[PDB]
Amino acid sequence: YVDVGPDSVKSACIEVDIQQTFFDKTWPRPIDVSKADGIIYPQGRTYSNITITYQGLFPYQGDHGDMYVYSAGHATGTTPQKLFVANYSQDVKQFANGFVVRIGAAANSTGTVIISPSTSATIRKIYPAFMLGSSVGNFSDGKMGRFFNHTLVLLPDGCGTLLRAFYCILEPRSGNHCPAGNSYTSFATYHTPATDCSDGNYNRNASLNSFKEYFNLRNCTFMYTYNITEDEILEWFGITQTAQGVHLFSSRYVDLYGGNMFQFATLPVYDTIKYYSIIPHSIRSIQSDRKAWAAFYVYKLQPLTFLLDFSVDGYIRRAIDCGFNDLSQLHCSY
Amino acid sequence: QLVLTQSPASLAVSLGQRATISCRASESVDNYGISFMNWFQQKPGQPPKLLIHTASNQGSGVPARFSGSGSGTDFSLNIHPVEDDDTAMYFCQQSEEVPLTFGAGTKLEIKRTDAAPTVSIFPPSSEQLTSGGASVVCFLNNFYPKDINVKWKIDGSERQNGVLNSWTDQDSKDSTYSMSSTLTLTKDEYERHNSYTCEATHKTSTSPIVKSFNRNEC
Amino acid sequence: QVQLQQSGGELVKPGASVKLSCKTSGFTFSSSYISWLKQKPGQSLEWIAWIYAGTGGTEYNQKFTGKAQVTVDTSSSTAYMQFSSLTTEDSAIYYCARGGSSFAMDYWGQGTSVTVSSASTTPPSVYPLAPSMVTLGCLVKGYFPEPVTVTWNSGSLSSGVHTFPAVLQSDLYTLSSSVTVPSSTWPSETVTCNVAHPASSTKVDKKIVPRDC
Ligand SMILES: *[C@@H]1O[C@H](CO)[C@@H](O[C@@H]2O[C@H](CO)[C@@H](O[C@@H]3O[C@H](CO[C@H]4O[C@H](CO[C@H]5O[C@H](CO)[C@@H](O)[C@H](O)[C@@H]5O)[C@@H](O)[C@H](O[C@H]5O[C@H](CO)[C@@H](O)[C@H](O)[C@@H]5O)[C@@H]4O)[C@@H](O)[C@H](O[C@H]4O[C@H](CO)[C@@H](O)[C@H](O)[C@@H]4O[C@H]4O[C@H](CO)[C@@H](O)[C@H](O)[C@@H]4O)[C@@H]3O)[C@H](O)[C@H]2NC(C)=O)[C@H](O)[C@H]1NC(C)=O
Ligand SMILES: *[C@@H]1O[C@H](CO)[C@@H](O[C@@H]2O[C@H](CO)[C@@H](O[C@@H]3O[C@H](CO)[C@@H](O)[C@H](O)[C@@H]3O)[C@H](O)[C@H]2NC(C)=O)[C@H](O)[C@H]1NC(C)=O
Ligand SMILES: *[C@@H]1O[C@H](CO)[C@@H](O[C@@H]2O[C@H](CO)[C@@H](O[C@@H]3O[C@H](CO)[C@@H](O)[C@H](O)[C@@H]3O)[C@H](O)[C@H]2NC(C)=O)[C@H](O)[C@H]1NC(C)=O
Ligand SMILES: *[C@@H]1O[C@H](CO)[C@@H](O[C@@H]2O[C@H](CO)[C@@H](O[C@@H]3O[C@H](CO)[C@@H](O)[C@H](O)[C@@H]3O)[C@H](O)[C@H]2NC(C)=O)[C@H](O)[C@H]1NC(C)=O
Ligand SMILES: Nc1nc(=O)c2c([nH]1)NCC(CNc1ccc(C(=O)N[C@@H](CCC(=O)O)C(=O)O)cc1)=N2
Ligand SMILES: *[C@@H]1O[C@H](CO)[C@@H](O[C@@H]2O[C@H](CO)[C@@H](O)[C@H](O)[C@H]2NC(C)=O)[C@H](O)[C@H]1NC(C)=O
Ligand SMILES: *[C@@H]1O[C@H](CO)[C@@H](O[C@@H]2O[C@H](CO)[C@@H](O)[C@H](O)[C@H]2NC(C)=O)[C@H](O)[C@H]1NC(C)=O
Ligand SMILES: *[C@@H]1O[C@H](CO)[C@@H](O)[C@H](O)[C@H]1NC(C)=O
Ligand SMILES: *[C@@H]1O[C@H](CO)[C@@H](O)[C@H](O)[C@H]1NC(C)=O
Repeated sequence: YVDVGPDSVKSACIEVDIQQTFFDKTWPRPIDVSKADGIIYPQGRTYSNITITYQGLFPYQGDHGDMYVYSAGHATGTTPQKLFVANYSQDVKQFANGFVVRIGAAANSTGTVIISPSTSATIRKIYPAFMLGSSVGNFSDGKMGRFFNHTLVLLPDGCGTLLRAFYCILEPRSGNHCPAGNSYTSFATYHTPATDCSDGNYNRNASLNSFKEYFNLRNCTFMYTYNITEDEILEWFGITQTAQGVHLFSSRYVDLYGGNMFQFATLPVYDTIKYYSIIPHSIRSIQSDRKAWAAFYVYKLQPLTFLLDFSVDGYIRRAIDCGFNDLSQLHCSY
Repeated sequence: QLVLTQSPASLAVSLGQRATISCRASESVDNYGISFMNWFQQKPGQPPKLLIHTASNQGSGVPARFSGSGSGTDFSLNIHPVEDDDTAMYFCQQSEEVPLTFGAGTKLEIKRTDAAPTVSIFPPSSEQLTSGGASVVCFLNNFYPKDINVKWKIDGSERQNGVLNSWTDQDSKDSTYSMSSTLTLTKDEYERHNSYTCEATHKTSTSPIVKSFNRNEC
Repeated sequence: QVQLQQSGGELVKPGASVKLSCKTSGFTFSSSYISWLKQKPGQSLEWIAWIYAGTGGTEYNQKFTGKAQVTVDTSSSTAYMQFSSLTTEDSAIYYCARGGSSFAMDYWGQGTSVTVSSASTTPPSVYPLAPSMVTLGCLVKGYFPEPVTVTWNSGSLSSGVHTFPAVLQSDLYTLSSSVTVPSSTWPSETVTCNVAHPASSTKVDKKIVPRDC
């Protein structure tokens, strides 16, 4: 197994306040495949200046998906306090065929800081974190959201300048507020901008260290790091699984401005991924420096027939979900 | 791995005055003002007792004369007014990082007026003499201050080997100390000398405080 | 009342194992931390491990990983610590305390004495020390292991008693105990030294009688 660094030496976990109702907003961003939302590029062959019919894994037209939001944590003036999160860790969802993710759509526009709904701020992109695995259950106090055996964790870090992917056993820790300890509400990750995100010194392990406060990492088969260029550009992220492993897709390298998703990693994860959950993250800022973080949207993939329209440049810029209605079926037959 | 250094190692305070013990952590214990620093008192033959938790909160039922303060790396325990039952060891202890660690401890002694030792010497019992050994025992009871030196003399000449000394901790009511000294010989060597003498030097007198018996005289 | 009742002292040979217990009362067991700690005479305390009784989750001092295992039985509010591969360095008093993680240890057991030695158990020899107040004495010599308990007149004589810490020399302990009584009280009335050595299953009562000449 891989060395993933020392365990947390902290005697306890940070207290976590779950207030789902502050995170239940209707900020609708549904799939529009006529703009090629949520399209993974067909693998094995490229196409150019042509319209084809293709069977693959696609979102359905108009799917609202599931929205997730991250928030600044509690703070009194200069002192951060409890984390502040939604109930995402208890909401385990079925992986099925995988999913695609709309990231940073609201960035640059005016938004709310969540924890203080009247305080407004310019929305900034934030990356989602995921927990995926093949066996789930409950923590000792009965709360849902526990992943057993080897679990895949996708965890951004470094103030959004890297992504970590690792496959380890998650051993819940036993200190106060930890998942096998006293007064457990939810696990969460966090970072502290004042000491984690000044210029030229981004802590590449802030989020990982906060994760290690809730779980000891055991028998880790791999830990991969992917560097991220910093910007406010919206992007798409996807994940599927085949017998060859878990496949990670992004728009960033090949189609940064257009959103087409291409595979950038294959993970040696060969147990069938059946469940996933969104890992809550809370930003430990002081009151006067809270930011607004853009919501991310997850949409499930299913085997569907799409008409795909490729531009001269080779990119998909328009598609048709043929099974949407009778008229769409005939459009796909040209 | 997190090391707490206490100061001072020991201190002596009069009744009613302030005792101040400080603890310094090698790294910062504080988390934005709240520090998981505890203070304990331990009396002899007893488990520790919690005095202060989270730096400045008093344990349930702990007298108000014990108070804690500090943040970051520096903490202090203040005892005022000091009382005679406060003679004990005091430990700081951090509960922020694993492994939980204690300080090495501070011994608090109570100052009182000087008290000369009461010295009693005992020849070997006949029970022990029938088993072939012979111990002479000197008790030096209820003295202050604690510094004392005891020499054994046998026919005027000092004897160092075979000597076992034991000291009590400061008494919690009269603030005095006691000492026991046992000189063990074989029976044969015991009956080859007559004069057995326990001599104590202590600040309450210029000359040593002797105590003797002659094996012949009862 | 809040009670942490620890099991009796043990003498074991190097390499052996011991299981210490701590039976608790008077507070909610299932929601508290139980810690175990080690203390050598004259030294500070060393924290070994904790367990959260409600879940069985544990945290260990890595110095003691592989040698200590703490468990609970929630139905009897009892905490246990299994110690294995014992060394003479493991001889100490062991405490259970309620506390652990960020919770200060606020209630403590009385302590369990663990001696790790290959030396053989030896019962004490009890010798009377006979010579206004009068001081009498009791010399308790040549025993192993600790502890012995010394009382006077079955505990009814407790003022003016100084019982001194045992001293070890060549794998045998020696302690002494002095009692000072008014001279009108002895020898006209009885003064007796009561010595219990549990490790050797021995109780000695020694009446102090005046010397004959
Ligand atoms: C922030 O987060 C990041 C995660 O994103 C954390 O990163 C993790 O950081 C820890 C450090 O704390 C790293 O652990 C260290 O990993 C290195 C990996 O080094 C590679 O090369 C090793 C040596 O390479 C040469 O030599 C070997 C032959 O010995 C050759 O085979 C190679 O080809 C090279 O020529 C190699 O031995 C390592 O193999 C590892 O993986 C394979 C496959 O799984 C296993 O078979 C092995 O058993 C081993 O697990 C590895 O491929 C290790 O080298 C480090 O171990 C050294 O240091 C330890 C510290 O005491 C010591 O206990 C070890 O015995 C070993 O010491 C020996 O080797 C040194 C180097 O040669 C000598 O200098 C030394 O004298 C001694 O002889 C250690 O395990 C993680 O790798 C890293 N994880 C990731 C994913 O990056 C980071 O910790 C976080 N930060 C904080 C602050 O939390
Ligand atoms: C990209 O693919 C498209 C087809 O999907 C190509 O577009 C069209 O191809 C037709 C083929 O019949 C061309 O028709 C020609 O029109 C001229 C002008 O009348 C005539 O002289 C020829 O005989 C023929 O009929 C047409 O020019 C071409 N473009 C359009 C807009 O229809 C296209 O060429 C491909 N390449 C690109 C766009 O770079
Ligand atoms: C965690 O928080 C989420 C967010 O509130 C909770 O999800 C919500 O749960 C309710 C009840 O299950 C859902 O209502 C259902 O909606 C469907 C239509 O979508 C309807 O047909 C059902 O009859 C029912 O009314 C609600 O939609 C859902 N909202 C979202 C955004 O998922 C969830 O229950 C919480 N879980 C825990 C364990 O706390
Ligand atoms: C938030 O605001 C930033 C700053 O304007 C936006 O970044 C900008 O995004 C546009 C469109 O993606 C980029 O324009 C493109 O530039 C390339 C450069 O060669 C060009 O080939 C394309 O045709 C297109 O014009 C622009 O470069 C980029 N600017 C920076 C500084 O990164 C961002 O998109 C906004 N985010 C959201 C969610 O609206
Ligand atoms: N922290 C934070 N993150 C966000 O992502 C965020 C935020 N705050 N505050 C506001 C906000 C707004 N996001 C969105 C998303 C979609 C629509 C939208 O689709 N417009 C509706 C209009 C609804 C109506 O008024 O009828 C539409 O469907 O036309 C609007 C706002 N997004
Ligand atoms: C997969 O994970 C499960 C759950 O953590 C493991 O089952 C537990 O194993 C421990 C170790 O003996 C037992 O004490 C628990 O009682 C088990 N729990 C259950 C619900 O069975 C299981 O061992 C793991 N499987 C593999 C192959 O590693
Ligand atoms: C992590 O992997 C190690 C093996 O590399 C597991 O340790 C073994 O556990 C088995 C029981 O299934 C023992 O019989 C072996 O003696 C252990 N060691 C080895 C080298 O096999 C360990 O159980 C794994 N951890 C978890 C949480 O499953
Ligand atoms: C976990 O808890 C949920 C809700 O309390 C319950 O419905 C479910 O059956 C539990 N799962 C297991 C494996 O006990
Ligand atoms: C990722 O970025 C860090 C920060 O500059 C750099 O040190 C590291 O070498 C990069 N790793 C890769 C694989 O590019």
